[PDB]
Amino acid sequence: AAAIGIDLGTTYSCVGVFQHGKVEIIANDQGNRTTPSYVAFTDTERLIGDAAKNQVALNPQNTVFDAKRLIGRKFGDPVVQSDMKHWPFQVINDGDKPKVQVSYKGETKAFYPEEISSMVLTKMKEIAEAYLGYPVTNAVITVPAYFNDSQRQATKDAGVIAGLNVLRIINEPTAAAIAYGLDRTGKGERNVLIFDLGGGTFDVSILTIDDGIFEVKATAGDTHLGGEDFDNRLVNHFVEEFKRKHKKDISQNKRAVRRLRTACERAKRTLSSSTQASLEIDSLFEGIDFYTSITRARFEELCSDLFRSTLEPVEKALRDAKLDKAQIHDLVLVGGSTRIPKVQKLLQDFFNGRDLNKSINPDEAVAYGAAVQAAILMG
Ligand SMILES: [Cl-]
Ligand SMILES: [Mg+2]
Ligand SMILES: [Mg+2]
Ligand code: NA
Repeated sequence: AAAIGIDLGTTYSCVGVFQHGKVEIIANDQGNRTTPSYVAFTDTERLIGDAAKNQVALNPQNTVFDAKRLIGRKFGDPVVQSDMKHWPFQVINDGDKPKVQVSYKGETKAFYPEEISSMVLTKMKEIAEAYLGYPVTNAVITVPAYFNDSQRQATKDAGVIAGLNVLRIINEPTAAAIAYGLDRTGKGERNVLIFDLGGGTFDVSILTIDDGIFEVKATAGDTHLGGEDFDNRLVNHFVEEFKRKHKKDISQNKRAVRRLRTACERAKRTLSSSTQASLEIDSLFEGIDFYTSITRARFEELCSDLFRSTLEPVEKALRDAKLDKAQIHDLVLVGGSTRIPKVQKLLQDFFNGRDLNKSINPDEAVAYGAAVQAAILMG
């Protein structure tokens, strides 16, 4: 039995397995190689993954996401106090530990963050088992390099709840470096910068690698900058466009806004490979359909400050690591938003034309590395 590698991500998760001499990133039942980190509770069912995200506009108070922002934290942590203000589900305090409180089968129930993440992990484990054809019992699970002992412990506990023996909790930028084989280097220090622009967070890490030993030299970023912020710029643009065209403001209709948001995420993805995207929503508001388009250049304008902002954490990490640009051996892209051509241009330009390691789909690199490491640990 192979062990699996799981990237338990803030917004999406991904699972890989090393077998027959290579990594398989595993597609779920819908054919998607990443799965939303969402769990929903209804009057009759518990939904996880695509099925949960697919009904988030219908059921916002009982559809849980962003559990990774709570996991391992005390209730009175200022992060928890701040983040809770912008979620539609309830967070409660049980002995200075946060729980998420929902309605399920008609009864109010509350769950620790590690229970919610265990449900996502169970989904990822079941995606792997369906592909492998046998039960999986061993996994490597990744976490951000900044996670503390409690956050690591809670993630490990999520895995155990899901039925996994957690071989190791490893850092996300480490896993991304392992995916590209950068752990194989011999004696002599190499400096690797991981530029990880995810759905909800932006992490820059500088690692040294010397004869397969990793050290974290610097971390920088913004825990509230990610692809969803670019989607939000598109949403606001289209709310204004709908207003100008129909003389109706859709912005306080939470369902309309959530549905436009999901369509802007699709459009954003399309714009990484095409120079325009068509956006066509049935019955967006008061039975009015919204068919329009946006160009890549217009999208870039709408996001220009946010894209530029990704370079200051690179500068800060370099300062903290006491390195010049020229001393970085490898640049590794992680996170779906690193597919955006303007973001690649900004980073490569800042590095004076250096190559970017970008051949592994950047949504999958962390899982890919976790899978390699899980197989090493097995063996
Ligand atoms: Cl699935
Ligand atoms: Mg990630
Ligand atoms: Mg993220
Ligand atoms: Na993060």
